[PDB]
Order: sequence, then structure tokens, then C-alpha cells
Amino acid sequence: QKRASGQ
Amino acid sequence: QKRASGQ
Amino acid sequence: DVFLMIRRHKTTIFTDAKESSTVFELKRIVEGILKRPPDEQRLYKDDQLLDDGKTLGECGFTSQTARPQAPATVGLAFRADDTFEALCIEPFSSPPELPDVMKPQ
Amino acid sequence: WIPETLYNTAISAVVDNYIRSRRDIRSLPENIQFDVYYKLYQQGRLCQLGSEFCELEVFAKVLRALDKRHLLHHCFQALMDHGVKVASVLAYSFSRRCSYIAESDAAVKEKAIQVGFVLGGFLSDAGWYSDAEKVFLSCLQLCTLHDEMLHWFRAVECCVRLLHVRNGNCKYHLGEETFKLAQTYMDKLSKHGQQANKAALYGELCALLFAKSHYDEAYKWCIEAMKEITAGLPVKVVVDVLRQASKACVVKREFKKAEQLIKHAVYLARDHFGSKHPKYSDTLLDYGFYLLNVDNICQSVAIYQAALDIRQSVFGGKNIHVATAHEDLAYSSYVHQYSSGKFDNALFHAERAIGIITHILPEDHLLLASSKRVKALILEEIAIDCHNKETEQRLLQEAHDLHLSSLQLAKKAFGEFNVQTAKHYGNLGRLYQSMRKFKEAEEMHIKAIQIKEQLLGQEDYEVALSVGHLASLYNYDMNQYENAEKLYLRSIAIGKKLFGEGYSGLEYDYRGLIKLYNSIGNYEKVFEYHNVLSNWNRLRDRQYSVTDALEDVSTSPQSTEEVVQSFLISQ
Amino acid sequence: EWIPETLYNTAISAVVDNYIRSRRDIRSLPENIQFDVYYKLYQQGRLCQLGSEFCELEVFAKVLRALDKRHLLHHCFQALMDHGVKVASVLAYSFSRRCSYIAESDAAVKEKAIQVGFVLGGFLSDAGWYSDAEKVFLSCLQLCTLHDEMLHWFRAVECCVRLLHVRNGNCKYHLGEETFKLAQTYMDKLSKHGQQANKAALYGELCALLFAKSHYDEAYKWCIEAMKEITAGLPVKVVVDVLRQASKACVVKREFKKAEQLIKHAVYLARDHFGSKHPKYSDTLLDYGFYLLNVDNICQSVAIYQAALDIRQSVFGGKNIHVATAHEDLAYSSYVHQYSSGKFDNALFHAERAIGIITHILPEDHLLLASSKRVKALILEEIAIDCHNKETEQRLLQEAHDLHLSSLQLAKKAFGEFNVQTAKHYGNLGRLYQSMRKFKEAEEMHIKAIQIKEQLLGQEDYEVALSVGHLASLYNYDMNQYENAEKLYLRSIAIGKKLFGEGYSGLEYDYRGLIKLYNSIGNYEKVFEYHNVLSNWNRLRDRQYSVTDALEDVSTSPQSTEEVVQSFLISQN
Amino acid sequence: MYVKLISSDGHEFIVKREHALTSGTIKAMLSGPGQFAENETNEVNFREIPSHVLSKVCMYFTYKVRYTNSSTEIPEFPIAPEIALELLMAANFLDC
Ligand SMILES: [Zn+2]
Repeated sequence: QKRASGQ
Repeated sequence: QKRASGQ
Repeated sequence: DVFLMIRRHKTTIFTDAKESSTVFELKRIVEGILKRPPDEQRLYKDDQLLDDGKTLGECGFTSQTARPQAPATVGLAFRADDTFEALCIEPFSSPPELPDVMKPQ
Repeated sequence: WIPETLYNTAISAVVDNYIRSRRDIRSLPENIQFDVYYKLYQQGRLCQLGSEFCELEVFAKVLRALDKRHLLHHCFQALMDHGVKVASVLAYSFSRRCSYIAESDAAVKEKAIQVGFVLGGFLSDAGWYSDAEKVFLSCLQLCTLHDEMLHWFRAVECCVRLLHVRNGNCKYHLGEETFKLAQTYMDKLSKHGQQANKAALYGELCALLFAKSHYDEAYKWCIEAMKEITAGLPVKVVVDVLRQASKACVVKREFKKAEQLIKHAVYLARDHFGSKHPKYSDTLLDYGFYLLNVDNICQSVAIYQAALDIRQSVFGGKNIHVATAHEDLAYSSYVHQYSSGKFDNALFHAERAIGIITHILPEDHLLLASSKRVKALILEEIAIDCHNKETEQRLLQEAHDLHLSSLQLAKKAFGEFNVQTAKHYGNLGRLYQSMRKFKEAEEMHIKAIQIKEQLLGQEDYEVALSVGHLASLYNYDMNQYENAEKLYLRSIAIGKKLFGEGYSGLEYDYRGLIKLYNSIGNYEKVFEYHNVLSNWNRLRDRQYSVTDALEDVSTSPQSTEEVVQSFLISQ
Repeated sequence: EWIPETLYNTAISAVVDNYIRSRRDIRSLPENIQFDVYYKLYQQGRLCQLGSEFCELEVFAKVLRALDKRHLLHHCFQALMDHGVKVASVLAYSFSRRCSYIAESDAAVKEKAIQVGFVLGGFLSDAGWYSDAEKVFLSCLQLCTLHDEMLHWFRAVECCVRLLHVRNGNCKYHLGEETFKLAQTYMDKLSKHGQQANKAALYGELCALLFAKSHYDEAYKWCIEAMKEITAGLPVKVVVDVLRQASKACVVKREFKKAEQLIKHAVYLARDHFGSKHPKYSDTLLDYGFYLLNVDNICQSVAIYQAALDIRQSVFGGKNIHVATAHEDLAYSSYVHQYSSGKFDNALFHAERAIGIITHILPEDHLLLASSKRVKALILEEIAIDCHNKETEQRLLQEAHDLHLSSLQLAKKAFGEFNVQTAKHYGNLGRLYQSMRKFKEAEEMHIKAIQIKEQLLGQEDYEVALSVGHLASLYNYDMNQYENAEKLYLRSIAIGKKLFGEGYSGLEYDYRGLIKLYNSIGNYEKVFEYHNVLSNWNRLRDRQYSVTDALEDVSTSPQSTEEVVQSFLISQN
Repeated sequence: MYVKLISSDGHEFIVKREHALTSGTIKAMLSGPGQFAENETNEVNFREIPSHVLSKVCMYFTYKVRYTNSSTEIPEFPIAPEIALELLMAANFLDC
């Protein structure tokens, strides 16, 4: 994936 | 569309 | 602003007086209602003479305990001819006592 | 802030003491008992209210407050949404009371019938026709046990209402029997020299024969009903006869008289009843039917939404009267937003129609067929307008099983050779056209056209519509342009004869012929039909400047006798 | 074995079947018998007959005295609310109405009303009806603020302690500070008479309030105050509440070493006194899952929430705010756990259940939606990316955008423009606009989130680290800004390795992006050494896959009360 | 400006006339042949309304008149459970 998990 | 509305 | 129920025998005068107003104005407001001079009448907060000099706030008629929802009663006697009479304040009525559903029966 | 009245404060105090004064409320005046029960509804105590309303002694006194009946219809319905079956319990209680007092004099029987009539009228006004039919059956038995003049009048007035609750319940086979009983009682009445007016009964029979798609007999009994309208009828009777007369005129292709009939019906309903009454909503629903069938679809959505918003207010959710408003608004939104492709509001209404009808009626009920048909029409157009082939197959298969269920219901109830089963045949043909199954599509359209031309003459609007559908199947798919051209010419001729050059359904035939000739040749024909289509578009843009239909009804346009007399003079 | 039924349970069925003709006489029964008749009515499905007797306050007061069978009473009450009857509001209004009448009455009647109000408000707060438990507690306070005597200050400060719990849970944070000020005023009035009430519960409730408004600096101070105020004579519920709120305040200031001890002791105390099937044990389980999710122990956090939700679906019923909070907490944990796997099937099912409950029981303009919605608005995003279609992707991203806008509007209306929750919503919107290919809007939203969060939290805070990680992912993968992405990736990596060590899960999502960056810009030595770093990270990640269940990790009596408290207090120096 | 609301028992609840016209029925009773100013206060007979409920009615009069168009939050009128039913029928009859 590109970005981290949604906060 | 190709045909008229439904009845 | 204090609300009262000036009951004598069966009448119940529903009057409103200022908190700072004295008992003499409370006796004088009956002049326009029952047309009897304030000299020949005295008030009664549960067997307590209410003299003219002392104010309504001094004798326990605070606006918290005499709100319009449940005004505080005050007795009255009209001296008859020369000697005052006892408080003959008759109770209103007994509402139909609804039975308690939790009472064992 | 303002101080709340001593009445409302005392109601709040009595309700709060409900356990200690539950039976003492029943000794209150009838205008206080209903306010206490409405406070129970408002406070959320639906269980106590449901327990009280399930008793006929309590509910009869609630029904005597006619000022706040609109408040009662939203309480009762809430109880029927609460899960307590108040309607069936009240019907059973009334049937038990009638069975108990069958052996009595004619004094208490007349009292029970009058209580029976208000209860049945409430249960049929709320939409519980299967539960109002039991009450009216008990009333009819009471009026049948004796044969005096007043009992004959009450039996006729009870078979009028029993016919009404057997029309909205889709029991069209018992409607003929009920009308025969009413006719027998009326003949016995006229034998003794006392005549009862026949407007309401003939209007209910008109609704029966229209719902069976017997439009010729429906119009005949329409004329017979309007021949029996006097100046002394109740406004409800006149309104019902006007509504059913307008519907019969519409399906008889007589929009010139249907317009005055239904506009006068809407005016009468909005005048006597009000803008938030269930009967006004019924008039709006039939007026939307009129507007949808006269190529005025854009206003019809504004009428059905007006009709539904009245019915969601007085009744609330999970009601057949709201469900009918949903399934009618869903079809009108489907027709209006057809070329636009925005079947988002249309499907949302058709989902609620099935979601309400499935809860309150059995799976084998005809009213579920019409709600399934509309959602199947909407799902088909959502299917062909999407890009996912998985969706294009799943939605098409859902529409297929919905159409087959509706066809089975219509075939079981009406028969093989009715108009309403031919409409399902035509819809199935359109579905098979969309679903790339053409051998069955041609058969379905042929069956629909043959049934609708055997019954509805040769140049009707419905047969023209099915002819246009079959012609689009031949043109765009089978490439049999010889037959498709002939069917397009037939459809164009019928549409022009019925709706004129400003018909909005002529685009699907003009473009069809344009593609037909582009496929085969005759570019002079392409040019002529192209400029005809341009003229049609210009005329449609000129006519598109429409107004609100409620304003078109206006206030006090006509008089009650004038409209009936004009209709009768115009045959 | 076919044991014949007890004569008690056989006569209960005979009494229920004869309920209508013996309904009045049932109210004149012992409390243990009378509750069992109503529980049999619920069991038989006769809710309307049961609901018409739970609406009366005095009849419901006797079934509230059956403290043993309260787990059954909660389930009956939740069945009644799902039935349609609004017994929670009816009982609250009945208590307030019958409470305003005996304001001037004697001390015994007012004491009885106060006790009935405490039991009823505690029930309605336990069941989750905070808008209805507030009215009961408001009426109890109104009784307490009549006579300025000794015990009335104690009962009023207890009322104000209970008002914070029914206002923090109802998201009435504006009234929470006022209630705390009133309670502190009454504690000062007590202190003027040489008597000090125990302030642990009030300070724990205020810590919950300040954590809810994202005031972690003040929340940590107030939980320190609450833990200093814990004594030996506190009830188990009060010390459990204080311990779990102090754990939630410690984990959000990233004092994980103290938060683990506090929450493990809280879970141990909840499991001892209350059991494994109690609402308070489930609350401690939710806070334990919050800890485990914040400390990169997500796989155990999912199982902890799954254990927490299963208690709430058994004790309570269907449409309940406690079940809804368990669903929205489990939906987010399953989301973060299955983020790499992509199996958002249970996470979406749990997020949809949470919204399907909160919308039914709360107004559309309520703050508790802003959590549930955004959780769905995360999952709907990741399903949109995983879906190969463009139509379904567009529809899901538009739905997630609507949900994120609604949640951001709710958070802005509740807290303000400069809150940490608003910063979280801005970061989520930035991620979504990155997914929606609106790169300028994504950059603006991420910059707004950074500006809001940097001043509120620390300069090198964990939330700032993950948000600069999101912004670096946007700059690297999408905006091709190859220097700002580098510096933000380095910041995120530094903060992650400073806080969680080398086992932080976001380290891989930073290293892969940074390797892609360097492959885009060159310096193959950096690429090689970061491949080595990523291999080492994978090694430490597979080594730390012990994932032993945290339910038994709290063990049996590892320490005791006023030892974990004492350790937490002494560690503050 | 005072009216004497005599109850069924005989209690003479002398309330201000401005307060009594809050109820529609008392306003109607003080119109027509009932507005004849016998003595100074108009004696209104209430042979069906007992004293224990007419006292609550007069208290409601002095409560609504005082608390009308109140800016602050208004407290509910205290109606006891034993009086609530009899004061419900008295509130309907008096149209107050
Ligand atoms: Zn119920």
C-alpha cells in the first residue's frame, strides 16, 4: 500500500 | 433509449 | 413578590403582595375585598399574630415557600364586635384516596 | 415561554398516575379519554395504549372524537407498527359482540351497527381492508337477520362499504357477489316503494370493474353512477364517484371529460376535507393517475409526492395507503426520470412499497404484484444504465423473478386474457429485449399485443405502447425492419390520434424510424423524419412551459351539479 | 436426565399464563418473585404485557432491587426499548414528575426518592440511556440542593459525579465543565465543615471529559489527581473506572509502561469482582483494546474488542449505544488489523452495525455518529481502492467523502477548529482526497492537520508522526515532490523508532515509500541500505509474532491495589 | 376587579377578575346575566366543582397569569396524583 492506516 | 418506458 | 391565601372561615382571598411590603398593606388590601377596617382584623401564620410594623419577609413569607404554584396560607379574624375569634379555617375537602397498587390486598 | 394549560398539565398528571387510574379514565368524557390516550402515545407508552385500544369499549369512545381523527389514524397505525394487532383484535371483538347479541331486539342491534359502521370506516380508512371486512360482514349479518325498511337501508349501506373493502383488498371475485347482494336488497327496497340512492354502490362497482380491467363495463357503470348523483349526497360519496369516474374516463381514452371530473374531485376534497386529509390524498392519487396517463408526467410526480406526503403524515409508515402512494410515485418517478436515467428516488420509493406490502399482506396478494412490477421496471433500467456486467446480470435476474412473480399473481387472480396480465407480458418482453433473449421477447410482445388488441379495441394507447416496444425489438435487435416500420407507423398514428403532435412518446418512434431507414436506405425518408422529429422537439419545448397542477385545480372553478350535467350531456 | 421443573418455575409459568386475571396481585409479591414473573413474561415474548408494567416507576423500582438478576434486567430493558415502548424516557419523566412534588416533604421521603433515583439513574446509565439518566440525576440533584445540611452535600456531590458520567457519554462536554465546577463547589462546602469527600470518582469523570475533548495535557494531570485520591475503602467500580480512565490518559500521552500496568490492574479487578460477563468488565476490555491498539499490538486488540463486544451483545440486546460503541471500536481495530490483508468484510459489517444503531437511538446531529461514520468512511475508502472497478470506486469514495464531511462538521461543532479530533478528521480527509486523486485538496487538508496537531500535541508526537507519514506518502507517490516527502518520511521514521522502537508497524509503510522515493531520485546505496533495514524490520516483526492472548496476560494477582497506584504515583517524579 | 368563585362545599375563593378570565367558562359565566355586579365581587357558583380542586384551579389562575410570557424556564404546575383526575374534569369544564 501507499499510506498508513487511517487514524 | 431504444424503446419506450415500461407499462 | 409573594403570593398568599388569606382564609378566614371559608373564604380564600388569592392575593399577591410585594416581598418587602409589610403586614399593614396585607391588612389594607382586604379593605377592597371584604370592606372591613384593618384595625378590626389580625392575620395568623399558623397561630402567629402578624403585627403591622414587621414586614412580610421577616415573618417567614419568603418567595420560595409562597410561590404562585403553592401559595402560603394565612389566617384571619375580624374581631367580631370587640374580641377576636379563634382560627376556624376549615379544610377544603378530602380528595378520593386512590388505593396503592403495591398495598397487599 | 408560555404556561401550559391546566388541561394538558392534568393530562400529564393523570397519565403519569396511569396504573392507579387506568379504569377511572374510562369514566372520563369522551373528549378527555382520547386526549389521555394521545398523551400515552406521545409519551411513548405504546404498550399501555395498545392494551387499551384493543378493547372495543375503549376504542368506540375514541372513535366518537371526529375532530382529532387525524391524530387517531397516526396512533392506531403506530400500534400496528408496534406489533400489536389492534385491527384484527377489534374486528374479532366486534364479531364476538355481534354473535352474542344476534338474539336480541332491534334496538341494541341498531346501536351495534352504528358502532360497527364507524369502526369499519376507521379500519378501511386506515387501510386494514382484510380487518374491516370482518366488521362489515358482522354488520351485514345483523342487517340480514331481519327484513324491515331501516334494516334494508342499513344492509344496502353495509354492502356499499363491504364492496369497498373487497376492492382495496384485491378480492375482486367476491366483489361481484357483494354487489349482487346489494342489488337484491335495493330491488327489495324499491319493491316496497322506498328508493335508496345508488351513487356510492355504482361507484364502488366502477372501481371493481376498472381494477379487473373491464374498462367498457367500468365506463358503463361510471355513467350509471353519475346518473345517480344528487345535491344531498355526502361529500365523500361524491368525491369517490368523481374519482372512479375520472379513472374510468382516462382508461376509456376520454381525457377531455376526465380532466373536469378529477379537477372537480380534487377541488371538492381540498374544500370540504382539507389539504392534509386521507380522502384528499386519494383524490390527489387519482389525479396523478390522470396526469400520468395524459402525457403530463412532470406534474404527476408533483402530485404523487403531494399525495404521499399527506399519507405519511396522517398514517405513517408500514401502511398500505402509504405503500400505494409509494408504488405510484415510484412508477411516476420512473416514467418522468426515464430518459434522464436517475432512478435513485424512483427505486427508493419502490423499495418502501414492497417493504411495506410484504410486511402487512401475504406473499400471494395482488397488491404485491404491482409493487414488484414497478421495482422490476426500475431495476431493469438501472441494470442497462450501469457498466458492471455482473450487475447487469444480477439486477436483470432480480427483475426477471419479480416480473414472473407479478405475472403469476395477475394470471392467478385475473386470468390469461386480461389487460393487467398483458401489461406484465409487455414488461417481460421489454425485459427480455434488455436481457439479450430475443426469441422469448418476440413471443412475449406478441402475446401482449394480441391480448391488448383482442380486448382494448384496435387503436388504444396500451396496444400502441406494446406495438412500439415490439417495433423497437424488431428494429434495434432482430433487424426485421419491414415489420418494425409498420409497427412504428401504427404506434405513431395512434399516438397522434390520442395525444397529438406534442406526444412525448413519439420520440422513441421517430428515432426508431430514423435508425431503421439509416440501416436500410431511403435518405429522403431519413431527412423527412429528421425534420419531423425537429418539429416535434420544438413543439415539446413550446408546450413544456407548464404550471403547478394544484393551482390548475384552483378554488371554486365549477359546481357539483354542473360537472355531472356536463359529463352526462357529453355522454 | 430430564429433571422435573422446580415448583417455583412451574408456578411461575402458571402465574404468567394467568397474568391478566392476576396482574394487580403480582405487584404485591416479594421482589425476587415479582422479577421472575416479569422475566418469564419477557421469555414468553409477551413484551407488551411486560412493558406496560415497567413503565410505572414504582413497579420498576422493585425489579431494580434485584441486584443479583440485574444482567437479566438489562436484557429485558433493552428488549423493551427495541420493542418500541420508550420506558427509559417514561421512567425518567415519571421520576422527575414524582420528584418535583416531594421537594418540600420530610427527610425520610426525600431520602427514599434519592435512593430510588440513584438506582434508576445507575441503571439507565449502565444501559446507555444517558439522555434519560441525566433527567433522573438532575432531579436527584434538585432534591439535594434544597436543604443545606450535612448529608445533602455528600449526596449532591455524588449526583454531580454521576452527572459527568451521563454527560461525557452523551457528549455534552459543554455542560461537563459546569457540572465539575458545581461538584468542586460542593466539595469546598464540605471542606468548610471539616469533612473531606473522596474525590477519586469526580476526578476520573473529569479525566474522561478532558480526554473526550482531546485535552490530554489536562487529562493526564487530572488522572494523576484521581489516582492520588484513590484510597483503600473505595468501591471496586469507582477504582476500576479511575484506573481505566487513567490508563486511557496515560496511553494518549504515550506513557505506555504505566498505561499497561494501570489497564491490566483495571481488567484484573473487573474480572475478579464483576466477572467475565459484566458491563464494567466489558468497559475495561474496551479500554484495554484501546491500549493494545495504541501500542501496535493490533492483533490482540481485535480479539480484546471481540471479547468486549460479545459481553455487550449478551448483557444488553440489539439497538444499544454500548453495543454500538463496541461495534465501532471493533470495526476500527479490525480495519487497522486487516489493512494490509485487505479483508474488510468483518470490519465493514461491524462499522455498518454501529451506524445502524446510533442513527436509530440518537439524533442525526449527535457527536457519537462522528466516530462510527468516520470508521465506515475509512473502510469504504479501502474497499474503493481494492475494487478494480471505477464506478464502484467512485461511488464508495463519494460516500466516504460525505461521511467524512459529516464527521468533520460534527467535530467542528462540538470541539472547535483547533481540536485533535478535528485534526484526525482533516488527516482522514487528506487521505481520502489522495484516494480521490484531488491532490491539491489532499495537500491542503494534510497541511491543515499538521498545523492544528503540531501545536496541540508535542512537536514529535505520535499523531504528528503518522500524519507527516500520510503527507509524505502523498508527496512521494502522487505529487512527486521528492524532498518534502524525504524529510517527512525521516521525521515519521525517527518518531516511530523513538516511541515504539524498531517494531513499529508504520515503519514498513514508511520504508517502502522511501525506497520508492530513492528509486525515483537515485542514490542506490541508500536504496540498498534501506532494503537491508526493511529486511531487519521484517525479521523483528516475524520474531514479535508471539501474539499470546492478552485476556490471560493480566494473570491472577500479579500485584494488588495501592501498589499499581503507588508505582504509578512514584514514577511521576 | 375581584370575583368570588364559590365552590360546591361553600368555599368562597375570591380571586382577581383578571385571573378568572383565564378560563373560558368563567369568562362566559361573567358575561350576560352573570355580569350583574351583585355586591362588589361577582359570586360564581360551581356546584359541581369541589373545594379541593377549585383551590388548585385558582392557584393555576394566579400561576399562569404571573408566569405568562416568562423569559426564564417555566416550572410545571404541581398536580397531585389524587387530585389529577378531578382537576382534569375541572380543567375541561372551565376550558382553562
Ligand atoms: Zn409493546
